[PDB]
Amino acid sequence: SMIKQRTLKNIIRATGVGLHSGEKVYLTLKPAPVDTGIVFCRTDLDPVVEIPARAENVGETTMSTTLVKGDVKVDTVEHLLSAMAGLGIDNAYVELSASEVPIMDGSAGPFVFLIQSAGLQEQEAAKKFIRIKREVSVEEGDKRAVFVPFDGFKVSFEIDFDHPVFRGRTQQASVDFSSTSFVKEVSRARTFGFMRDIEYLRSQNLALGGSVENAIVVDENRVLNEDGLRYEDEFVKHKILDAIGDLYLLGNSLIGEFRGFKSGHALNNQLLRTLIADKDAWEVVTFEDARTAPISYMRP
Ligand SMILES: C[C@@H](O)[C@H](NC(=O)c1ccc(C#Cc2ccc(CN3CCOCC3)cc2)cc1)C(=O)NO
Ligand SMILES: [Ca+2]
Ligand SMILES: [Cl-]
Ligand SMILES: [Zn+2]
Repeated sequence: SMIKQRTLKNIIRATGVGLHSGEKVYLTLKPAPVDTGIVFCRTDLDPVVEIPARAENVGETTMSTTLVKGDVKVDTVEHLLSAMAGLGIDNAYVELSASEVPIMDGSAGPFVFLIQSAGLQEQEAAKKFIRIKREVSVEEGDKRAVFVPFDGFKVSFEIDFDHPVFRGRTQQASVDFSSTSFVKEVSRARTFGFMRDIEYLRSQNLALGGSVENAIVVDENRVLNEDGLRYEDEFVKHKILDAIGDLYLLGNSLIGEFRGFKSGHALNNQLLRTLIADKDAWEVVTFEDARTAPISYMRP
């Protein structure tokens, strides 16, 4: 059988708060037709504003990835999109009653569980992949983000925090999803912030919804969360989760390899824009036989 596009098999509902705005928000995920892509919808507005989750609609990348259309924004899309990418969802409507996606527990875990509880639905159209044909690299300062050709999907990231909790730890990780499960090894990795910054962030209307229930809080010499970490390398694994979500703004699953060095949402988006512009470096492919494809997906 061909690798088919996927949507949701049932409507999903969740309530939460935006990490940065602190606003209560109702999230509804709905099935969508073939070739829709992932589309965010601000249903608190009338008429609604619908914003496709595509690189061309990224309008801001400070702290989190933000989609913009007209005067309207949808903040912090990366963790939800990481779950969508991790589960291979092509088409979905994402309804929000406020401007920011709920942070949940700070990871993609709750979204992944809500989606897999609803189930996925294959659709009668070939799933389209973007295959990297040539290396594409962007840099700014000491930050770097690269796409290289690779027969599969692989993401590597390196952080370099000048901080006592990070020095001497695993600050580089590589995940090849032919041998590593997105669900078990990436999806549960939570976002993190530094205690030293919280008052300043709040003074800028940032991290207003943050709590130890949705973020790892790193103090000057210790992790504050009394219940501990989920992974010894949870920090760099969360950066990989972020990269997977930002990369899904291409609108299709990737066949290739990503390597990031201190690359945040801004440089991730610049990599996507450079790749899209360099049309010699990529192609759209489909698979008439899932058995011969370089990527495989779980049953729906
Ligand atoms: C990883 C990045 O790349 C990015 N995350 C961020 O920028 C980011 C994340 C989280 C936060 C936060 C927070 C916060 C936590 C708790 C409290 C209240 N507590 C009261 C009791 O004592 C302790 C404090 C207040 C605020 C701030 C910033 C990302 O994940 N992007 O996707
Ligand atoms: Ca921002
Ligand atoms: Cl950046
Ligand atoms: Zn994140």
